[PDB]
Amino acid sequence: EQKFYNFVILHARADEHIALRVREKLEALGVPDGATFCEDFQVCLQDAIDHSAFIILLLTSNFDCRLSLHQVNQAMMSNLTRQGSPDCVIPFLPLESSPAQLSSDTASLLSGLVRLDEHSQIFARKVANTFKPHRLQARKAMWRKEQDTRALREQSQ
Amino acid sequence: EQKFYNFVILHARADEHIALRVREKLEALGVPDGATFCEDFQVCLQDAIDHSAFIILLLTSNFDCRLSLHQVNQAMMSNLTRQGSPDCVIPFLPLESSPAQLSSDTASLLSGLVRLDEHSQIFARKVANTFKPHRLQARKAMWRKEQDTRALREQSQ
Amino acid sequence: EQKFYNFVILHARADEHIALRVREKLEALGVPDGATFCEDFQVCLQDAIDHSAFIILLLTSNFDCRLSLHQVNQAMMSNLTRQGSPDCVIPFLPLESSPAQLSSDTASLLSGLVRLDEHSQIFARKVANTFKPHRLQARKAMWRKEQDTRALREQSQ
Amino acid sequence: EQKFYNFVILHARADEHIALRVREKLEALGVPDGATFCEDFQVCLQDAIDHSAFIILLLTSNFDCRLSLHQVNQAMMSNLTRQGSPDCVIPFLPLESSPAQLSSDTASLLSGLVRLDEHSQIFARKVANTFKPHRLQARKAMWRKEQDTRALREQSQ
Amino acid sequence: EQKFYNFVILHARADEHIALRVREKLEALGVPDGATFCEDFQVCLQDAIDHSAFIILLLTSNFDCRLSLHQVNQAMMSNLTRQGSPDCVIPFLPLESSPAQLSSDTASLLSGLVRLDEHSQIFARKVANTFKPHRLQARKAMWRKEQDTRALREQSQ
Amino acid sequence: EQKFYNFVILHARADEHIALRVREKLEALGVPDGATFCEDFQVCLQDAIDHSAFIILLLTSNFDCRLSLHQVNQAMMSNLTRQGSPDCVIPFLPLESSPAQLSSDTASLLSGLVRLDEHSQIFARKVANTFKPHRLQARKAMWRKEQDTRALREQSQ
Repeated sequence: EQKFYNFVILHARADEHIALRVREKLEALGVPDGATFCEDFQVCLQDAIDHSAFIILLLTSNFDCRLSLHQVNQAMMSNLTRQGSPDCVIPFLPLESSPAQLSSDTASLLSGLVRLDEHSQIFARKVANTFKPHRLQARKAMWRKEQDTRALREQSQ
Repeated sequence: EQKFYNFVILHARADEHIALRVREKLEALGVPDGATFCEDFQVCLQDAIDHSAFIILLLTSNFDCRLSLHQVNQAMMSNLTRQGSPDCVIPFLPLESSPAQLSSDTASLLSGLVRLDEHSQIFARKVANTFKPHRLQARKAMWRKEQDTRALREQSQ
Repeated sequence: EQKFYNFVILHARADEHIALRVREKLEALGVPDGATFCEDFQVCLQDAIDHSAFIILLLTSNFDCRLSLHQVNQAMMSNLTRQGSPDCVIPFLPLESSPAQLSSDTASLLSGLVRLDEHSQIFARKVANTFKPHRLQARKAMWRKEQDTRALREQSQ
Repeated sequence: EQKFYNFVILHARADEHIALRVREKLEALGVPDGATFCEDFQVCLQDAIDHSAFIILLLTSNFDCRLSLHQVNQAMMSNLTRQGSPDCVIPFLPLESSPAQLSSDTASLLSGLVRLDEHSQIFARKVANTFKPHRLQARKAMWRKEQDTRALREQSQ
Repeated sequence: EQKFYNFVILHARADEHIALRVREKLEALGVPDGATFCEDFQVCLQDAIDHSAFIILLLTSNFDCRLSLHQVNQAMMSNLTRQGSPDCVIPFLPLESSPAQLSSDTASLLSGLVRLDEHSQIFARKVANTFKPHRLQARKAMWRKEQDTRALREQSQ
Repeated sequence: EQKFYNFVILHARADEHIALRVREKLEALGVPDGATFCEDFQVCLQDAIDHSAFIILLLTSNFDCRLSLHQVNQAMMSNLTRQGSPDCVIPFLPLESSPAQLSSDTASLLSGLVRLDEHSQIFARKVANTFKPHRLQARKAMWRKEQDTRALREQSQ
C-alpha cells in the first residue's frame, strides 16, 4: 500500500544531512508525517510529486545544478495541472545558504513566491500558518480520491 | 475557513520588528483582531487586501521601494473599486520615521489623507475615533456578504 | 545568440489565433519586433520574462485558469525585483472579451493599472504614448547590459 | 451615527495646544458639546463644516498659511450658500496672538465681522450673547433636518 | 524626457468625448499645449498632477463617483503643499451638465472657487484672464526648476 | 503684474448684462479703466477691493441676498480701515431697479450716502463731479505705494 507524506524536501546528493536536520526541526514544530527525497522515495520524482501534499524546495549551494531546475519545473507544472491547492510548493532557506547566494536559475523560478527562512525569527508562525490542518486534511482527501481513481484505472486493465 | 482581520500593516522585509511593535501597541488600545503583512498572510497581496477592513500603510525609511508604491496603488484602486468605506487606508508614522524623512513617492501618494503619528499626543483619541465600532461591524458584514458571494461563485463552477 | 523582443502577449493554449491577430494589429501601428508567448519562446516562462521589454497580459475568457494567475504573479514580482521600468506590464482587452466578463483573479491582480482596450477609440494614441521610443531604447540598453553581465557570469564558471 | 458639535476651532498643525486650551476655557463658560479641528474630525474639512453650528476661526501666527485662507473661504461660501444663520463664523483672538500681528490675508477676510478676544474683559458677556441657546437649538434642528434629507438621498440610491 | 502640459482635464472613463471636445474648444481660444487625463498620462494621477500647470475639474453627471472626490482632494492638497500658484484648479461646467445637477460631494469641494461655464457668454474673457501668459511662464519656470531638483535627487542615488 | 481699475461694480450672478451696460454707459461719459466684478476679477472679493479706487454698489432686485450684504460690509470696513478717501463707495440705481424697491438690508447699509440714479437728469454732472481727476490720481498714487509696500513684504519672506 502507498502512504501519503505531509511534506517533501527535494535536495541533491550531498545535502541529506541538512535535509534530515530540517525535517526533524519541522517534526519538532508539530507537523507530522515528514519526508525527505532521498529517504522514503528513492528505493521517479513524479512518484514523490503525486504522493506529497506540500513540496519543499530547499535552496542551497549544491541545488544550482539544472537537475534541480528540472525538478522545480516538473513540480510547478504538475501543481498547476493538478486540481486545487495553488500554493503547495514552499521554498526553504536554511542557515548554511545565505539569502544572497541563491542560485540564479532556481531562485529565479522561485522569485514570485513566499520564502521560508530560519534567519527570520517568525519561523514558528510561518510554519503554523502555512500548514493549516484544515487545508492539509482537504489535501489528504484529494490525494485519497485521486488514488482511488488510480486504483479504478488499474483494475480496468 | 477564512478569518477576517480588523487591520493590516503592510511593511517591507526588514520592518517586522516595528510592525509587531505597533500591532501590539494597537492591541493595548482596545482594537481586537490585529494583523501584520508578514505574519498571517504570507504563507498574493490582494489576498490580504480583500480580507482586511482598514489598511495601515506604515511609512518608514525602508518603505520607499517602489514595491511599496505598487502595494499602495493596488490598495487604493481596490478600495475605490469596492463598494462603501471611502477611508479604510490609514497611513501611519512611527517614532523611528521622522515626518521630514517620508519617502517622496509613497508620501506623495498619501498627501491628501489623514496621517497617524505617535509623535502627536492625541493618539488615543485618534485611534478611538478612527476605529468606530459601528462602522467596523458594517465593514465586517460587508466582507461576510462578499465572501458569501465568492462562495456562491465557487459553487457555481 | 538571444534576440530581444519588443513586447510579449502571454496567453493560454486555445488563444493563439487572437494572440497573433493582436500582434499583427500592433505591428500595423508602428511597433517593431513583436512576439507572442506560443510562437518564439515555447520551443520556461522566465525565459520570456527576462528577454522582453513590455509584457502584455491579454485578458480573455480562457485566461482565468490559475496558471495564468501564476504567470501574472511571477511577471509582476520579477518586474518589481528588476531595476527600473515600473510599468512594463500592459494589460489588454480584445473585442472577444467584454469588460464585464474579466476573470475575478486575473482582473483583481490588474485592478490598479491602465487597461488597453480596442473598444475605446483612442487606441492609436494609447499605443503611441505607452510605447515611447526613448524609454524603449533605454529598456533595450538595460537588457543588453544585463545579458552582458549574464555572459560574464557564464564565463566565470 | 453622526454627532452634532456645538462649535469648531479650525487651526494649523502646531496649534493644538492652544486649540484645546481655548476649547476647555469655553467649556468652563457653559457652552456644551465642544470640538476642535484636529480632535474629532481628522480620523475632508467640509465634513466638519456641515456638522458644526458655529465655526471658530482662531487667528494666530501659524494661521497665515494660505491653506487656512482656503479653509476660511470654503467656510464662508458654504455658510452663505446654506440657509439661515448669517453669523456662524466667529473669529477668535487668543493671548498668544497680538491684535497687531494678525495675518494680512486671513485678517482681511475677517475685517468686516466681530472679533472675539480674551484681551477684552467683556469675554463672559461676549460668549453669553453670541451663543444664545434659542438660536443654537434652531441650528440643531436645521442640521437634524438636513441630515434627514441626506439620509433620504442615501436611501434613494 | 518629460513634457510640461498647459492644462489638464480630469474626467471619468465614459467622459473622453466631451473631454477632448472641451480641449479642442480651448485650443481654438489660443491656449497651447493642451492635455486630457485619459490621453497623454494613462499609459498614477500624481504623475499628471506634478506635470501640469492649471488643473481643470470638469464637473458632470459621471464625475460624482468618489474616485473623482479622491482626485479632487489629492489635487487640492498637493496644490496647497506646493509653493506658489494658489489658484491652479479651475472647475469647469460644460453644456451637458446643468448647474443644478452638480454632484453633492464634488461640487461641495468646489463651492468656494470660480466656476467656468460655457452657459455664460463671457467665456472668451474668462479664459483670456484666467490663463494670463506671464503667470503661465512663471509656472513653467517653477515646474522646470522643480524637475531640475528631481533630476538632482535621482542623480544622488 | 497687477493692473489698477478705476471703478468696480459688484453684482450678483444674474446681473452681468446690466453690469456691463452700466460700465459701457460710464465709459461713454469719459471715465477710463472700467471694471465689473464678474469680468476681470473672478478667474476673493478682497482681491477686487484692494485693487479698485471707487467701489460701485449696484442696488437691484437680485442684490438683496445677504452675500451682497457681506460684500457691502467688507467693502465699507476695509474703506474705513484704509487711509484716506472717505467716499470711495458710490451706490448706483439703474433703470430696472425702482427707488421704492430697494432691498431693506442693502439699502439700509447705504442710507447715509449719496445715491447715483439714471432716473435723475443730472447724471452727467454727478459722474463729472464724483470722479474728479485729481483725487483719482491721488488714489492711483496711494494704491501704487501700497502695492510697493506689499511687494516689499513679499520680498521680505
